[PDB]
Amino acid sequence: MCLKLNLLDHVFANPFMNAAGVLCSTEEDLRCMTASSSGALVSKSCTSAPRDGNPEPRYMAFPLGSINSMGLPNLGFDFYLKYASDLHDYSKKPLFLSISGLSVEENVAMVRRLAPVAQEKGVLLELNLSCPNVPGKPQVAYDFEAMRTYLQQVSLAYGLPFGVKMPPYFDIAHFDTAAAVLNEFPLVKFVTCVNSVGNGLVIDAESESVVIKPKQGFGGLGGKYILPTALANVNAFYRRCPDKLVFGCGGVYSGEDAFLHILAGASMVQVGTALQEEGPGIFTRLEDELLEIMARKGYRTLEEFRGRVKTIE
Amino acid sequence: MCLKLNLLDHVFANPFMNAAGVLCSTEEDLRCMTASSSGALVSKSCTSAPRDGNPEPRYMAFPLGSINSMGLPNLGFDFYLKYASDLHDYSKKPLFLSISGLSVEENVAMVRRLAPVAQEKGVLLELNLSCPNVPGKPQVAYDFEAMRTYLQQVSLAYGLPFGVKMPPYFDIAHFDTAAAVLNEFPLVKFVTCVNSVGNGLVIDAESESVVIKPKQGFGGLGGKYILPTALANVNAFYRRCPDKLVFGCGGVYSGEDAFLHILAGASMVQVGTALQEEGPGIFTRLEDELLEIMARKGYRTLEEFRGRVKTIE
Ligand SMILES: Cc1cc2nc3c(=O)[nH]c(=O)nc-3n(C[C@H](O)[C@H](O)[C@H](O)COP(=O)(O)O)c2cc1C
Ligand SMILES: Cc1cc2nc3c(=O)[nH]c(=O)nc-3n(C[C@H](O)[C@H](O)[C@H](O)COP(=O)(O)O)c2cc1C
Ligand SMILES: COC(=O)c1ccc(CCCCc2c(C(=O)O)[nH]c(=O)[nH]c2=O)cc1
Ligand SMILES: COC(=O)c1ccc(CCCCc2c(C(=O)O)[nH]c(=O)[nH]c2=O)cc1
Ligand SMILES: C[As](C)(=O)[O-]
Ligand SMILES: C[As](C)(=O)[O-]
Repeated sequence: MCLKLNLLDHVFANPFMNAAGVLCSTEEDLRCMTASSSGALVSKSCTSAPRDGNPEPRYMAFPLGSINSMGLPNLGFDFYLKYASDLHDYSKKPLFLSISGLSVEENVAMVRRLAPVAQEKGVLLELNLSCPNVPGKPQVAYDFEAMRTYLQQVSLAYGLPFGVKMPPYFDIAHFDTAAAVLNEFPLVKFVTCVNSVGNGLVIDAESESVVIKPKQGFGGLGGKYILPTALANVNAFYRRCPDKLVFGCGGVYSGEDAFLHILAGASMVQVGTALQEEGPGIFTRLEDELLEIMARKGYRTLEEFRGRVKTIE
Repeated sequence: MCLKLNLLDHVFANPFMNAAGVLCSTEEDLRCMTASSSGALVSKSCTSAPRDGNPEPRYMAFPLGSINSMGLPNLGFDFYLKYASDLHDYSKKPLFLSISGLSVEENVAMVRRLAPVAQEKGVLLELNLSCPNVPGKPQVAYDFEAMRTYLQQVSLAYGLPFGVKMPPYFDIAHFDTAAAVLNEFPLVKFVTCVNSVGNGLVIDAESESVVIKPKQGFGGLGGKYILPTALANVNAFYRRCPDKLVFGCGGVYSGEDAFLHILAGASMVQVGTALQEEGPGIFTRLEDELLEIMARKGYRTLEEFRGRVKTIE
């Protein structure tokens, strides 16, 4: 049994990939992800200029998950574009580039430059609809009229199929609104649910201290903490966006967790915290575990159960 | 060494109490909570009329926490008012009464009738704002205009100090806006952070099914999943509402978890999922555990560390 699959006019050996920001910032990291058994990779979200990001410590992990306030450290867009255009071996697996400009204009400028590389090489865009704190203003995907604007301007500037990285929502009216926004854009062909659960706070009892330096310890949560949140977002968007793909991200440590994401609707399954903690060897384990659950159940393909979570009545 | 607190013109033996909805629906439940070692109790959120709530199964628990869509089952306001007015033994501990009307008028009608019993008997109101208003709109506390309306109307109708049960927020701009709304209302004397993390989805891998019946499996999350979210919300409101008390709720299973809440700013500490799972014996364990951490650290009272979480630099 193999798990190869066909999305966005690309072929994938399996549905696994890193989550943006994990093992993907440097050329070393991208080559390591390309050498792994993952089905695809995605670059660190980028800005027009290089950034050092926030002061350390800015990531910590724990048995139930991680917290981070990285601050968008990256090598800058020119580097990731060069990686895409000149360095990546597309014979090995597909590449996604994540962009997270600090304004709409910065994102439009990056997308106009990516477009011909996308056409020439097939690199795929993941637009990160997360943002820095601006007092008096929520992140873009939490401001639905702002989100509609970004997406209008990117669609126009880019002109090619792309995807969007979403934060979690917690309210069914918000699912309805967000998905309606996304469905106004036919070039949005995948939706990645979810980014980290925003602005949690981990405290060390012995030291009586927060554990990350930025933002008085507040940071985004990943890992075990967030799996039901992630599943809920995957399935909410799966149900609301039938003409799009949904990529699942959040809380995947095992092939069973990936199974759950696929049952909820996921096409690709992205691995953040667990990959950060275990390293790239995780991909062979995930694939073996997923194939074992499939075999036990009699499933021969991912399509047999994608989106097929059962409700009661 | 001492767990006593004196706040809101009451004396509490210790900071622990049930979270609303857990072990508090029936007279039997309320008598059980009263007979426990908890420092206080709160009643099930009520409506004007009795409700059967949602179809079962509607609550499930797992190693990392719980999911529920109970649908507000309760015996109705008159019952809880009678319990406050005639049945509760206030010499044992303080009582809070939670109200969760399905419109602002229903809340007004309840608090006008509660007011005299509050004044005579000293029952304390906790107004649930994580609660539907118009379907297709967000819950009340995710709609800042609705929230302001609810608070203006309840403040006028009730005329006495009360508190509010808040959902978690995930964006700094929402912390800022929410707290600013609360700080418009001087009668809001305590803020309970947090209600369950909304619209999670737990899926059973073996059965391939969601585990609760209502809402196609979507429900609010409690327990280990939500502790860093809870701590963040306690701390954020602690910092932003210096003239109010913050009560902590979410992910408390141990004295250590409680100590973390208290470091974050909690006065009272509410126990939901863990109490549902363990039963009321949990309160003696929590008290002993908290006192053991205080002894190791040399703390003699709760005020010596409440709000004293350290940040880096
Ligand atoms: C250290 C770190 C850095 C991240 N950087 C980014 C980023 O650059 N872009 C992004 O879209 N998400 C970023 N994320 C979010 C992850 O892609 C992912 O959405 C989140 O961690 C949840 O998945 P998990 O439970 O597997 O960790 C980052 C996460 C971590 C832990
Ligand atoms: C079965 C159940 C019923 C609940 N009912 C209510 C309620 O009536 N009113 C309310 O404010 N919160 C209610 N909640 C939320 C809890 O009060 C609490 O905010 C949440 O469970 C998080 O705390 P925990 O992590 O200790 O479970 C309920 C939670 C559970 C599990
Ligand atoms: C808080 O300090 C800041 O300057 C700052 C904080 C956050 C940002 C935006 C981060 C977007 C990239 C990202 C990161 C990250 O780089 O911090 N972490 C995540 O969990 N998800 C993400 O999408 C930009 C600046
Ligand atoms: C989902 O179907 C319904 O009919 C319905 C669902 C929910 C409500 C509001 C519930 C408020 C009480 C409450 C409950 C609850 O009783 O379901 N559960 C929580 O975790 N926190 C709460 O604050 C009212 C009706
Ligand atoms: C593996 As690294 C510090 O470039 O994310
Ligand atoms: C997946 As079967 C063949 O057990 O319904």
